[PDB]
Amino acid sequence: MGPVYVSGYLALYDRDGGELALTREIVAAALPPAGPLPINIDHRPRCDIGAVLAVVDDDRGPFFLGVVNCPQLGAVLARAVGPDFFGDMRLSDEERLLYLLSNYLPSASLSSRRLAPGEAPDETLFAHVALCVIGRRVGTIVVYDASPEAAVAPFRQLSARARSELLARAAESPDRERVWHMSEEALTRALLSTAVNNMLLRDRWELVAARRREAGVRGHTYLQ
Amino acid sequence: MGPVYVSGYLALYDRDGGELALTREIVAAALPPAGPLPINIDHRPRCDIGAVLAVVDDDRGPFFLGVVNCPQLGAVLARAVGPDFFGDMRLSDEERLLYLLSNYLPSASLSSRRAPDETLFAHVALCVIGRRVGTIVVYDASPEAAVAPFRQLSARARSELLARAAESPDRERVWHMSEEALTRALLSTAVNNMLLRDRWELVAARRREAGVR
Ligand SMILES: *P(=O)(OC(C)C)OC(C)C
Ligand SMILES: *P(=O)(OC(C)C)OC(C)C
Ligand SMILES: [Cl-]
Ligand SMILES: [Cl-]
Ligand SMILES: [Cl-]
Ligand SMILES: [Mg+2]
Repeated sequence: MGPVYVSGYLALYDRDGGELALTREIVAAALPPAGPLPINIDHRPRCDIGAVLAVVDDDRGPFFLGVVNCPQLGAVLARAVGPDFFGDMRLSDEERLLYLLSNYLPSASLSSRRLAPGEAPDETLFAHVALCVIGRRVGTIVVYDASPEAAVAPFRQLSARARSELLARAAESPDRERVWHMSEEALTRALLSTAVNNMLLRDRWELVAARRREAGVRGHTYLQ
Repeated sequence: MGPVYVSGYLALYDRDGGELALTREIVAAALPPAGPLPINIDHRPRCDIGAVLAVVDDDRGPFFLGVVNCPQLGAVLARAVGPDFFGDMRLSDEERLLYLLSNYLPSASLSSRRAPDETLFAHVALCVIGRRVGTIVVYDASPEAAVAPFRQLSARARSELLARAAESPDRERVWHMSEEALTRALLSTAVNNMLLRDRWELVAARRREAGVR
């Protein structure tokens, strides 16, 4: 086991309706987070598997870089797949993990505190980032990779400024070398929860492709 | 935890290709299965949650009725659903299990061994998509309700099915399983199906094939 990195937009300005929309003003008030934001699975409490290392206010929206480093995750995922799942392919442990995570949890969801009537946004606003199948906000696909620079590279419209600032802030996060241990039983439950809550979702792979387009990540072709 | 009943066609005559196709003669020789047919999740060993109570040779294909009686199954599925999934509904624990099973494991898959006789059929695995045409299942609180939605199931076959199932020795059994093992089996179902495209279209087609409305 070693750590893996995850990144993407947490929202895109002007791209959501109503209650979901995150405005430039809210994001400016919310950053930097008052404490580090954890990364959990499907908003479940007690199943943190990483932490956001940096959030940047890019021109198109707030963009994050996270680390996921739960030793048991690879084990639980590998035990779940049938014996001939990867066929003839030879892959490292790290690459199987990346493949399964990428496809089991291809999106992110930023969760915020519910503010009271007339309570102003501040740095306590953002609570956590949940990995999920489809986020409710436009363009909230994630990329996972074995290093931070590779995790962020696919986002073609991320500005260079914001990219540099992001990578710099992340390189000095307290959470950068942390490890999140969980029992296998707890992790298994957390992953099953994602499946059960998303079982009814229609057209999930077209929705994933749409999120990818919205984010500016080169679309996955399936024509060969 | 009263038991769960499950039913459906194990195959339809004249509808599968080659390796999957079951003929009438072969089916007639295979019934009645000469020992009880376990019900499991995805053909997994050490993962029995039920048994087939009867199979009948309906005009359209072999049709089964089973009982699933595994206390831990209800608990594992119910823990998994997020706190808003049922809206402002209040479901009983049994109605919730029925719903979640219905949608988590909507199909069945009959496995055999390799002259043909009553030992041929081995077990029935619950799954997301069965390889054979029309292998949807219905789950419900009684055998009557479990078989009701199959419009094309013959009255004769339905009556023979319900009567044999009412006499089955397995009808009151219980299958205690560890929550840990169950949670693994269910997670395996999700990971092995995660990449499946248009799953609910394939299920709707299975349903139409079985003659469910
Ligand atoms: P998120 O996108 O939710 C935030 C709007 C709180 O995740 C969904 C899939 C529940
Ligand atoms: P079943 O339909 O397979 C029988 C033909 C053994 O299960 C599939 C999903 C493998
Ligand atoms: Cl009849
Ligand atoms: Cl799909
Ligand atoms: Cl679908
Ligand atoms: Mg009913």
